Amino acid sequence: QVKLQQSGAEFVKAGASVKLSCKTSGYTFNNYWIHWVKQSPGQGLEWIGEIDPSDGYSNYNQKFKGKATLTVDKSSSTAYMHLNSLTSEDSAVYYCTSSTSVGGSWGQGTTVTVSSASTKGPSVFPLAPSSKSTSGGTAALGCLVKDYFPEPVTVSWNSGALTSGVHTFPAVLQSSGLYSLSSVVTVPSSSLGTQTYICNVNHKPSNTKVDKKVEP
Amino acid sequence: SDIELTQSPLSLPVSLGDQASISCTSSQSLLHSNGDTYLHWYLQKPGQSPKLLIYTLSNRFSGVPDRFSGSGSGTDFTLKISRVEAADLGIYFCSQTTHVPYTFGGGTKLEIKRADAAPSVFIFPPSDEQLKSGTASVVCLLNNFYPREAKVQWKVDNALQSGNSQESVTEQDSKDSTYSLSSTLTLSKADYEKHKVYACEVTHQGLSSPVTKSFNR
Repeated sequence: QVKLQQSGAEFVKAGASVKLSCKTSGYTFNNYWIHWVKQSPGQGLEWIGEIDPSDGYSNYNQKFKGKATLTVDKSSSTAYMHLNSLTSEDSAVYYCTSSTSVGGSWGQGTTVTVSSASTKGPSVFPLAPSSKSTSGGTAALGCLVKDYFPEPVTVSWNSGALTSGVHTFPAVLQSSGLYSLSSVVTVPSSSLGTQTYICNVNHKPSNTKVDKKVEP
Repeated sequence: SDIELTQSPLSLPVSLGDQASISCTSSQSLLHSNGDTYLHWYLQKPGQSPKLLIYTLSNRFSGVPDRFSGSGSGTDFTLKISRVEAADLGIYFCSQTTHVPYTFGGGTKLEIKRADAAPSVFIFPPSDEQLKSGTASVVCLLNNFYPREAKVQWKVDNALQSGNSQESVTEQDSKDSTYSLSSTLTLSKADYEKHKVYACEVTHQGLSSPVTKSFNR
């Protein structure tokens, strides 16, 4: 069973370096080449380079030469990629891949977030229902979860009990370097003030849990 | 320079059980000196890594369903899915490993087709709680629409707002195959207090003409 097991998420400052790793098993490590691939919103999928573990020979995409360095540790059957002089352009998911010959499976990916920001819990603001949020017999309400770092935050509604019509949107990165996200739900218009609505917000990186009631 | 792979279409709506066909063309021949053509097809599901379906043009990767087939002529390539299932939904990528540097196409999204659904549009003024703190976020919600394409335009006392809003969109809904979208307009408390009419104008294929939702503070 070929398994490629990548290291965990990285959060580093511009100018820093990171060493990502990819532990392999279920094939003869020394007989097949390892590749690394970048996936970013800005550039899609990009091949970084390849390394032959047998003699350590490596070959790069000229776009990443001296940005990225490939090595292996044969005792552990682990591949590594060192990334240096990081910029926000390097914030991406990085995959490690095996040869098509051993199945050409890809690791899970490792997310690298390059940022000056420090850990910060969100403020939670209501998005109250009104006439402005009522299309006939359905009303929308929600929570604005603002100014946190890093991702992620979780949001449930009424302590897991409300899930129908919930939309928790992807976070956006604000020009301040902090994230912001909305979670909304549509409900029967007639339920308002009879049924209470609470958004349960959790931001584990800062240990910030908030239950926020949302009413007209 | 580097080999460019161009995929078509960008987005492919299908109904479950339809046949799907996706195209990839190369700016150079992908025939290697060894006689092989190193053009490969991958499927990436949301939050997952790319998975290899077809390698070297037409070789079905061991354990990939028979309904995936690869074809093509040295520079024009095609992936066919004979009976589309829910497991097949996501982004399909072609890639080439004939010539260094290896390169990828831009992806084709295979999504569920449904009837046009106009968005339900809702606008939320900033909360008094937030105003105390010193910022004003105005949120416009476009709920349960299809197709994905939607234009949101913010107006503050008829001043078209540009560069001071951010949008976010959900993945296609499991049940109803719709999208939802939130757009946040960020102002200072000071600026927010200077104006009266906040308007979110929504342009969508499913609407007669663009709808506007506003409030006056």
